[PDB]
Amino acid sequence: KRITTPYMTKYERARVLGTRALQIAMCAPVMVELEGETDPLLIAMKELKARKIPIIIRRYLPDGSYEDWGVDELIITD
Amino acid sequence: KNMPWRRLQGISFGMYSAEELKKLSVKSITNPRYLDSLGNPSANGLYDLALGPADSKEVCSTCVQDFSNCSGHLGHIELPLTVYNPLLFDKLYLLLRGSCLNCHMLTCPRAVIHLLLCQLRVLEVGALQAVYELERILNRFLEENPDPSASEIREELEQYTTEIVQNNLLGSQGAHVKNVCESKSKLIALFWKAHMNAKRCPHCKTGRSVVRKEHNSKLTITFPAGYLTPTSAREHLSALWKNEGFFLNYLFSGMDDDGMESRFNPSVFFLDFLVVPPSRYRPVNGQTVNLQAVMKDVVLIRKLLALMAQEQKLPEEFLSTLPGQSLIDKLYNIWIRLQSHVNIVFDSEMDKLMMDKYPGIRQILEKKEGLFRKHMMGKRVDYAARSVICPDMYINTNEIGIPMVFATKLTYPQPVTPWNVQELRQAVINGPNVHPGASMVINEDGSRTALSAVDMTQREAVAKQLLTPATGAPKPQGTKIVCRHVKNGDILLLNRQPTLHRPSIQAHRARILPEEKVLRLHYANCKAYNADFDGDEMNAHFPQSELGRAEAYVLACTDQQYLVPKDGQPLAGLIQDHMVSGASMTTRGCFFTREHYMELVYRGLTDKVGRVKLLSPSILKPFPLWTGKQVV
Amino acid sequence: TMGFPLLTYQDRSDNKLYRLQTPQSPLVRPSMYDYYDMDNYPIGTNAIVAVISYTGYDMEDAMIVNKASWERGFAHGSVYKSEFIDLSEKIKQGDSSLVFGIKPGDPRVLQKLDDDGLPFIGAKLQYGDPYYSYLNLNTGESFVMYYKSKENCVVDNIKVCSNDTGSGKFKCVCITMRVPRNPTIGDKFASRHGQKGILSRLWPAEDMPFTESGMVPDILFNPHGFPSRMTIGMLIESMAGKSAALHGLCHD
Amino acid sequence: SGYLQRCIIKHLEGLVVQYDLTVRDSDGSVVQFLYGEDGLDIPKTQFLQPKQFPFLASNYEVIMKSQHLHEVLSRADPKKALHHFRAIKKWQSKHPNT
Amino acid sequence: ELPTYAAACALVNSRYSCLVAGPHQRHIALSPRYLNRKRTGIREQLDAELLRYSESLLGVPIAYDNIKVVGELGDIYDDQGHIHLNIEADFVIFCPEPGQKLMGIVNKVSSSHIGCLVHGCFNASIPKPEQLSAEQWQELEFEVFRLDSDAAGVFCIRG
Amino acid sequence: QLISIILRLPVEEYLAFLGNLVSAQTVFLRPCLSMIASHFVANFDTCHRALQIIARYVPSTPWFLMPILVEKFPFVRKSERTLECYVHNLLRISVYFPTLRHEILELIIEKLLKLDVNASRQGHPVAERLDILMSLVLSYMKDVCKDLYRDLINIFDKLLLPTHASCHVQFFMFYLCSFKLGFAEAFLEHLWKKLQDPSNPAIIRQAAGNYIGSFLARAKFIPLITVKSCLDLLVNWLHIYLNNQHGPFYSACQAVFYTFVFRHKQLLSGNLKEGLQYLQSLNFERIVMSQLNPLKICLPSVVNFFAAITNKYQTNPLDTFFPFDPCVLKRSKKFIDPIYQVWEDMS
Amino acid sequence: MTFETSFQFLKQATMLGSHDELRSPSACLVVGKVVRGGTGLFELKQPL
Amino acid sequence: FQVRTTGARDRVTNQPIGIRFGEMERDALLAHGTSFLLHDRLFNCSDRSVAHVCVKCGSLLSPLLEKPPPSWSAMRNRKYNCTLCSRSDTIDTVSVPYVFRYFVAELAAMNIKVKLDV
Ligand SMILES: [Zn+2]
Ligand SMILES: [Zn+2]
Ligand SMILES: [Zn+2]
Repeated sequence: KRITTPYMTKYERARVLGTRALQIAMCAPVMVELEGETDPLLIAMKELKARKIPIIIRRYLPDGSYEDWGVDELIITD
Repeated sequence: KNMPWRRLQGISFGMYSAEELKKLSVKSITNPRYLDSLGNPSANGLYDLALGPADSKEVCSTCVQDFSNCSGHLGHIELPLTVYNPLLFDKLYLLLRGSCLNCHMLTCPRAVIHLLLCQLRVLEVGALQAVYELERILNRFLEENPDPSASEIREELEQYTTEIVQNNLLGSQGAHVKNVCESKSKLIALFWKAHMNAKRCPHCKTGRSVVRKEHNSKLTITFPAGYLTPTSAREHLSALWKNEGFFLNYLFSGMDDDGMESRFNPSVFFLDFLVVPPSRYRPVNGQTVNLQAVMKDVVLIRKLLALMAQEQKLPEEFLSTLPGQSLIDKLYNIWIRLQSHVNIVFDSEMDKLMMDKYPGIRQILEKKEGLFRKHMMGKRVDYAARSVICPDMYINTNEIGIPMVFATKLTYPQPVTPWNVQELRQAVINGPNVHPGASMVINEDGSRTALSAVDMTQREAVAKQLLTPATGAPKPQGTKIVCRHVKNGDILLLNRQPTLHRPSIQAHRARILPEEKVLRLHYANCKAYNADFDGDEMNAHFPQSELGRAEAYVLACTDQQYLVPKDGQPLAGLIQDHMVSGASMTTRGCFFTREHYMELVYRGLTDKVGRVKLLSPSILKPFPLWTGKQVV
Repeated sequence: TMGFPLLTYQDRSDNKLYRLQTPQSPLVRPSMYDYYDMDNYPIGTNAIVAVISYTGYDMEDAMIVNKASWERGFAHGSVYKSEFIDLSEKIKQGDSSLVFGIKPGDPRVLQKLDDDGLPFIGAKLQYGDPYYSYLNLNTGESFVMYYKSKENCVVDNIKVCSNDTGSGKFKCVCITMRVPRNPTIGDKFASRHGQKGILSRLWPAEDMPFTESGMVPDILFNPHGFPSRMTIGMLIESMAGKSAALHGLCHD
Repeated sequence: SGYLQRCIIKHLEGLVVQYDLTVRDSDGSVVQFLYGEDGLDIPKTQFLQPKQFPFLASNYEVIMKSQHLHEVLSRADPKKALHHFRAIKKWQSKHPNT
Repeated sequence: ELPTYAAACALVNSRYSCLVAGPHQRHIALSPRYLNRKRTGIREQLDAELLRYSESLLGVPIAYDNIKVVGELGDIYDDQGHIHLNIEADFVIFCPEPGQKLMGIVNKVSSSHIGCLVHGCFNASIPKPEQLSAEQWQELEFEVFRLDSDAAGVFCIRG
Repeated sequence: QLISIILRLPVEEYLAFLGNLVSAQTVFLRPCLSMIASHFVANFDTCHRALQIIARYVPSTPWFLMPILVEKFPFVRKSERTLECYVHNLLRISVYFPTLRHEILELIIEKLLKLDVNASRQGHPVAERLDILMSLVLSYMKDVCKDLYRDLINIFDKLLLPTHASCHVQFFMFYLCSFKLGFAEAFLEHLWKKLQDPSNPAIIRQAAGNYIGSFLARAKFIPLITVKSCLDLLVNWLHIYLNNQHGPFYSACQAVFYTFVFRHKQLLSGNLKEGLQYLQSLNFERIVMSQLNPLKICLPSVVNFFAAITNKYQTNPLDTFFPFDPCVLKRSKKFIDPIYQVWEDMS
Repeated sequence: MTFETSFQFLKQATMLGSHDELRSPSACLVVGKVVRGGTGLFELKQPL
Repeated sequence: FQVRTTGARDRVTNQPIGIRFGEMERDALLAHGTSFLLHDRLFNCSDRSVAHVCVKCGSLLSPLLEKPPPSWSAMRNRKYNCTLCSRSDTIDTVSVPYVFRYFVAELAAMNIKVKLDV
C-alpha cells in the first residue's frame, strides 16, 4: 500500500546521486561500462539514466510511516 | 572506521540535584588566587591542572591527556552557608508570597488547585478535549453542592482524570503539538499570575506572615502579631513541599518522571556549592574573577565563623574590619553579599550595585554577541575565500573565475580510487605551488604526509605509492585521500551580503583564470546577488565533502535559479551593451557576408562538442548575404 | 583623489601621504583654478578617453585602460607609511633603558639591519624582515621586532627625534617608508564630472581600436554611463580638451 | 527590517511540505491541506496562465520528449478524477446561483 | 596454527570443559567496496574480531558459522558511504565463571606457579601452593576466582 | 615495576631468572618483548635462543608478536648494519616460526617498496641499503628454495601489482619463479587471470600486461613452448576482441610486440619454411591493418624497432616503466649477471 | 532559546522539563543533525 | 583576500578563529532545501568533535576515562566510566559540535543537566 508521488523529486535526486557517487568513490564497485572519466558525479548520473542505482528510499510520512520506493520504480523526469 | 553511528532523537533538560554534581565533580578549589607569580597555573586553584589544562602544552592531572584529547573536568566551590538559586529565585518568592508560616500550605483556594492538578495530569498525556470538561464539571459540582470540606481530592474530577489517562494512554508522546504546549503554558501562567497573590490565610484563620522582596537579593519576613535567612528558608520550604508535593511537582515537571508522587525536591532552589565550568572552556578571564570574588567572600565568611564559634561567645546558627556593620556581631550583610556575588556569577541584571562585575552566563548566551547567534547558528567556516568581484563576460553564467592565489590554497580531498588515478598521480608530481593540481596528502592510518615543495624525489615517492595499501592493517577501512587543488569544473558556493532571499547564494563552477587577484562574474548574476561592482566583496565557500557537491550541481545551481521566489519573474538577463547590439543586429538593415557570419557564430559558441550547423543565405544573388536575424 | 599633496616630504611625518608621480595640469579648466594656483599641487592626469562599447568587460560602472599606457607611467604613484616608534610609550617593563642597538653576533639581524639597530635607507622590506632591534643596556638582552605588514615597502628616510629639551636618550625614531602602489585591477578612477569608474581590464595595446590619425585610446569609457547620469559636461570637456591639445590653448 | 524578517523566519522555519501534500510544522501540526490552496509552486506556475496557452499549443511536441508518459500506461487515466468534473458541471445546471 | 570450526572444535562441549554455543548479534560498519562480494567483507571484519574480549558476546569466541544479516535493508546514513548491517553468528564461546572447572596442560613447575593450558591455546595462571605446602607435586582441574582478559588478541585466566 | 629493571640489563642463570620472571603471571610479558625488540640495535644469537625459549614456553606469544614487528622497525635513516642485522634476525625468526612467515614477508616487501620508490634508479645511500637488503632476501630465497611461493603470490597481488613504476621489488618474484618451470607457469596463469577478469580495473590489467611482456621478454630460464602458448592465448584474446569490437587491448598488443622484438630469433624456426611459428607474419598483417591502430599509444622507439624487424623479416605512464638492468654495483652483481639477456636490439 | 530571550525559555524548559524530539531546523543545528528539509525528509536504504 | 584552509582553532569553541558563514545564509540554504551543504558548512568544517555519553542516562560530562595503569601497558584497559553510575558499559560516541559541548558544560555551571536520548 504505497500512495505517494510516482516521480523522483529534486531532493531525492540530490541524495541518491550524492550517496551513489560516494558509493562509486571510496574504491566502491562501479556498475556500468564506462569510457574513462574520473568524476564520481558523472558516473553516478550515467547510472541513474541506465536504471542501475539499487537504492531504496524511505519516504517518511509525518506519522512515522515509511514507504519503500526503489530508484528503479520512480519515474525520473528528463 | 572509528566514527559514531549513534544518533540523537530527543533532548531534555532539568536541574541537577545537589548529590549528582558532587560525584560529577573532581576537585574542590579552596584557594582564591587564580594565577601564581611565577607564570604557572595556580596549584589547587581555579586554573588547576587537576581540572582541564590551562594551555596547549601541559596535560590534565585527572585523566592524563593534553588539550586536544580532553574536555576539562568540573570542580566545585564549596559554600559554607546556603545561598538562593539565582535561576529560580522569583518562583521561590512566589511560593512564599502565596504561602504562610502558621500552616505550611498555600493561601490559594483549593477549589482551583485540584482543577489545575486534574488538568495538568491530563495534558501530560495531551487529551485537550477535556481541559474545558474538567472545569465544566468543577463548576457543576460546585454549584450543585458547596463543599469546602473536600480537602484532598474530588471523586467526580478524579473519575475523568483517571479515565482519560488510563484509557488513551498510547498518546503520551504525541503531546508535543503546539495546541498542547500553548494550553499548558497558558494554564500555568494563569496560575502564577491569578491565583498566587498574597491574601489573609483562609485555612489557619490567623494572622499572615507577609514576605516581600527587594533588588533580587533579599527576602524579608514580617511579624503577624527580619532578614529571611536561606537556612531557615530551607527548613521552611522543605516542610512546604512535604505538605504540598502532590501539586508542587506537577507545576514543576522537574528532574525525572514528571515529578510523579513527590519526586522534585527542594534541593535546586538552594545552593551550597558552586560548580566551576572546566578550565579550557574559559580561556585566559571575565568569569574567573566572579568565582574569585565569591571565594574571597567565602574566606571572609570563614573568618567571621571562626570568631562567632568562640567558647566565650557563640551567637551563630577588628581582624575582619572590612565587613559593613561594625556594631553587631551578626553580619547578615556578608551573607547577602555572597548571595549577590552568586547572582553576579549567573547573571548581571540581578546585580544593580557591585561595580566589580564582568558578565555572567546570560550575557554569554542571550544576544547577538552570545552563543545562539554568534557561535551556534552561524559559525566561522573553513575552506572558503573572500575577494572583490569584478565584471567579466567571456565565462559562462554558471561559471566563476577564480585566481591562482585561491587555487593554490583551496583544497578538495579526493578519495583515491583505481578509477581516478593517473590524474592524482600528476597532482602529486606538481607539488603544492604549481597548478594543474597539487597536494597535501594524508595516508591510510590517519597522519598527514606533508610533501615538501622544495624537493621532487619526496613527491614522486608519494606519487607512486598512492593506490597501494602499504600499511598492512588487519582491516582495510578507508583509502588515501589527496588534498587536490580546485579545478575547472568544481563548485564553489558564492555568497553576497545581505543574504535576503533564496538566489542570494548560488553554486558556481570554478574556472581557474591565470594571473589575476579578483573574482569574476558574468553580468546576469549581478542582479540576483544585487551587486554593483564598485567594491562589492563575496565569500567563495568550497564544499569539502562529497554530498555537498550533489545539491551543488542539482539544487543550488545558477541554471535553475533563474526565477525569483517572490512571484516567479526572471532574475537573469543581459544588461547594457547587449540590448543595443541585439536591437541593432536584428534590425532589418543588417547584411553580413560569408566570412563574417562564420566568425560571429563561432564567437557566440565556443569549443562545443559538436558540428556547428549553419543556415543558408537570405539573399543568394547578386551576393551571398546573411541577415542579422540569421546569426541569432 | 590621490594627487600631489605637498612639497616637503622629508620633514613631514603624516601616517599616509598619497603621492601621484607625474601629475599634469588640466587643459580645460575654469578661471578659478588659476586664481588660487592649483598647479602648485595638481591632482590628476589627462587621458585620451574614447566613448566606445568595444569590449564586454566595460559595463556597470567599469572601464578599460590600455596596458601599454599603464606600463609607461599612467597614474603611477606611491603611499608613504610612517611609523613613529618610541620605546617607553609602547614597550614598558622597567628602568627605561631601552636604546636602539644590536648585540655583536646576533643571527637575526645579520646584514639586514645597520650597526645601530635601525634599518638601512633604500633597503626593501618584506613581511617577516627585521625592522628595528633595541638594546636594554642594563643586562644586554637585545630584542628584535619584525615587519608585520603585508605590502612591500622601501625605507625612505629615518629621522631620530629627541625630546623638547635636547637631552633625550636614543629611544625615539620615525621610519618613513615608500610603498609603490601602481594601478592594479580594482582601483577606482573618476573624472571631474562625478563619474566613477573601476579599473576592470588592462587591455593590450594592439587590441585597442586605433583611430585614423594613428592613435590608440588610453581609457575606454562606456556609452551606458551617460543616460541615467546626464553629464553633458564630459562631452564638452572631451571636445574642449581635444581642441586645446591640438592648438596649444587652455580653454575656459 | 532585519527584525521583521528575522521574526517571520523563526516563526516559519519549520513549515516544510509533506509527502501527503499538506503543509506541516516541525511537530506535525497541520497549517494547510494543500499548499497555497491549490498545491502548486511559485516558480512553476508561470505558464499556466491563459495568455501563455498558445505558447503551449504551439511548441507542443518539444515538451513531449520529457513527457512521453501521457499516451502510454501507468498514467493518463483521468476517469476517477473526471467524474467529478461532470458531477460539478452537472450540479451547476440544476442549481445556477450558489 | 589456525582456529578452524571442525565440528565445534571436535565437540569440546564435554566434561571439564564448560562452554555454550549460542547465537550472537553484532554491529556492522561495512566499507562500501563490498556491495558486490558481500560475504568476504563480513568475515574479513569478523576475523579481526576473534580470540579477544567483546561486549555482545562476552568472554571470547573460537569459531563461527552461518554469518547472516538480520533484515534485507542496510542503513546508509545521512552523509555516509559505510552501509550498516547487523550479523547474527553461531559463535562458540566460553568464559570462566566463579566456581567452574576448566582444562589443564602442565608446562613447568615452580614455587609459586602452575602453568595450565585451556584447550591447548589459552593460558591459565595458577599459583602452585594453596599456602599449605610447596614441596611435593606429581589433566588438571582448578577453580577460578577472577578473570584477567588481555588487550591485544590474547586471553588469560587467573586461577 | 621489576621487569623494566631486569630486561634492560643485556648468561645461563640470567636466562633461568628470565624464565622465572616470565612464568610469573604472563600478563607482564607485554613490555618484555618490546624491551627485547628495542635491544635489536654474538649477543644476537643469545637473543635468538631467548626468544625461542620465551615463544615456545607459551603458544600465545607468536599470535601476540606482530604489532611489535609493526612498531619496532628501525627507521630508514638508520645505517646499513642496523637494518642488515634486523632483517637477518627477522629472517631467522621466519625460519623457526612456520606460522608467522606471512607477516614477516609482507612487512619486508612493504619496507622494500618504500626503499625502492625512494631510489628511482639513480636520477644513493638508500640505494645501497636497498641493494644490501635485496641481496640478503634473495640469499634467503636461494637458501630456502610451495607455501613460500603462495605467500609471495598473495603479497604480490596485494602490494606490487597495484604499485606502478616499480624497479626492484618485482626482482624477488623474478628470481623465485625462475627456479622452477611450474612456478613461472603458475605466475603466468595468475597474470593472465588478472588480465582476463573484467571486474578488475583496467589499470591493474595494463600493469599486469606490462609485467607479462617484461617477464616473457627478459628471462633466460623460460622455455620457448610456454612463451608460444602464452602468446597464442593472448592472440586468441585479441581475436575475441576483434570479432565484435581498447585499453587492455593495447596493453596486450604492446606485450605481444614487446615479446616479439626481444625474441626476434626465437619466434622463427630454421632459416625459412613454408610457414613460420603460429603464422606470425600473417598475424601481424591482420593486427596492424585494423582500424584501431594500436601503434600510436605504444612507445615510438618500440614501434620503430618492431617496424624495422617486420621489414627485415618481410595508459602511457602505465606503459612507460620497465624493469631496469642497471642497479647498485655493490651487491646486486652475482644475481643480475647470470640470467640477464643482452639489449640494444642488434638484429 | 535561539529566537529571543534565551534565559526565560531556558528557565521554563528547566521548570517544565520540556522535550522537543529534534524536528525543528533551528534546533537540529545546535546539535549536529541533518535538517528535515528537502534532503532530510527521508533516509536512504539499500537491499542486501 | 581572506582565503582560509586549516585555520587555527581558539580555546573556547575550537572552531576557525577564519571566514564567517553567517546566520542569514543558513536561511537561504534552508530555502533551497540543501540540508547537506548546510550540514557540511556548519558541522563538518567548523567545530566538529566527538562526545561520549552514557546512553542509559544521557549526560556528556559524566564519563571519566581512567589514567593508564602503572603496569606500563600490561593489561592496560583504557575504558570509560560513568562515575554517576560506576558502570563501564554503553558509553557510546556521538557527533555533536564543540559549541554544544560548551552549552552543556555551561548550563552545568547553572546547575542544569541535559539528558540526551541516544
Ligand atoms: Zn582531563
Ligand atoms: Zn496559615
Ligand atoms: Zn549514566
